Amino acid sequence: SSSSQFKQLEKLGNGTYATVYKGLNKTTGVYVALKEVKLDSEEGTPSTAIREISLMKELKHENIVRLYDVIHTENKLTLVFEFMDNDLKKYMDSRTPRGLELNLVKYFQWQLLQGLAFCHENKILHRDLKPQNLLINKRGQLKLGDFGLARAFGIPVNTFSSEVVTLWYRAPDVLMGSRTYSTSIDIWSCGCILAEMITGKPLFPGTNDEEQLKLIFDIMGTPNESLWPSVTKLPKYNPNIQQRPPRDLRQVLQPHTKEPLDGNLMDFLHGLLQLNPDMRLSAKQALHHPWFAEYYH
Amino acid sequence: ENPLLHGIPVDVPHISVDEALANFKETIELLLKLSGNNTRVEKKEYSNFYMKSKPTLSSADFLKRIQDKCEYQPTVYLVATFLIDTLFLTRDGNNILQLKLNLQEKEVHRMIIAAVRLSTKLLEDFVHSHEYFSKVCGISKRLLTKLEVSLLICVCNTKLMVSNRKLAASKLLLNELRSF
Ligand SMILES: Nc1ncnc2c1ncn2[C@@H]1O[C@H](COP(=O)(O)OP(=O)(O)OP(O)(O)=S)[C@@H](O)[C@H]1O
Ligand SMILES: [Mg+2]
Repeated sequence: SSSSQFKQLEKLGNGTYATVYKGLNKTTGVYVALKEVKLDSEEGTPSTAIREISLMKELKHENIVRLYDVIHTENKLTLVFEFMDNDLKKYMDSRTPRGLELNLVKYFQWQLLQGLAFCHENKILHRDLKPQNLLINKRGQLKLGDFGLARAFGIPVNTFSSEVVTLWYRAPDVLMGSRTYSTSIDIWSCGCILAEMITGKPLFPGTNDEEQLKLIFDIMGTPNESLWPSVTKLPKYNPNIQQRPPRDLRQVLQPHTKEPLDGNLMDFLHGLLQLNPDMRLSAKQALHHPWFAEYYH
Repeated sequence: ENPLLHGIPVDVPHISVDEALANFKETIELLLKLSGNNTRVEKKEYSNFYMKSKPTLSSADFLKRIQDKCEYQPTVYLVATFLIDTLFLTRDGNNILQLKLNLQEKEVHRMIIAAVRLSTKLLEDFVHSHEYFSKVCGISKRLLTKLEVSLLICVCNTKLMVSNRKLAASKLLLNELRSF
């Protein structure tokens, strides 16, 4: 620690709980990211920072942002992270176009899944995967960050929150009330993010829980009990509503990118965006999808 | 990967709240007694759990109140206990335990609260309010805050990622303290 240890610089961004500034280590000359958490003596220490701190001294991987230190000054907690140049949103915005070339996409998705596979290997769910939370640097490395909504699974936990994951990136089964998601939740997010990278546009820009489901089914068809029998269990599930078949994904996407969406890509995208939680690829098996063939032995 | 875990099945705990609350209290005493015999801000942040006056509610009864007013699951009190472990304990080259820092009963009371709320904040997607708990402990919510950051600061350099092994190590590290 030691506040004087870092010189604060320009604001790099903000989210719900924190404000991030570029920072410079006065000694080593190396740049950092200064995640500042407000500590109002009346509200308390945010559970996010606590989860972020605990989940980072243990999750070390080249595709997960590194936490270097945690400083406690006047009514403020600064989590000092390794410095990344962009997040995925800004990076894409800075190209605004605005979708990415398919080798960049494959290369960023690959790295997403690598970092993700590691989290899951460690029984950790991220629960907040979205471009703003995916940091990119000059070497082109991509790193998962923002582990504030993260949670260890496999353990007995009492309280519930189906209110995790920013809406645009939240899974149907969650929207419908599933309180027993595992890693499938993060995978859905990766599916959304993949689409967004290809087209430059969010896939399901919902403004509320119901509009989000509608947007999902418009494209993925409505829930099909033959393909997802356990769906009937979910509290906000409605059988009566009108059927609606999946659209051809290659067709909803291809318009928004000049790059040709091949079979592997689209298949790989269907595997990530499976309506049935249990049918979605795992990180590990996504990594081995033929679409990533050129990346292997 | 964390000394206090060195010697536990990376697979490896079905315990009841009484069983949970038991171990915690246990570890405290042992630590209090065994104490007798890595930076500045670290100790600086640790001055807090130390209350001058005598804890109005006996240590044991004090937890009885909290489990009543808060009614937690066993997990809570286990995690809670490991923080104490990880804070004060560590193994040596021969996997023999050792004492990192000295724990006193003058510091015990506030350290108790710290570990528990901090513990819950690790576990649950929803905990009690900052004043519901600040109340349950007859604590100024300003101190409560200072005692979360104090603990957190002191133990953050240890692996705090919650997992079944860390949950198990609570009860085990207890045994390894006694005899027989
Ligand atoms: N290490 C870093 N280097 C560069 N920019 C960063 C870094 N960490 C965070 N940022 C930027 O700051 C923003 C907020 O950081 P986060 O850690 O995501 O805070 P947050 O409030 O938890 O975000 P949420 O929960 O997604 S709204 C990010 O979206 C990034 O754009
Ligand atoms: Mg963010």
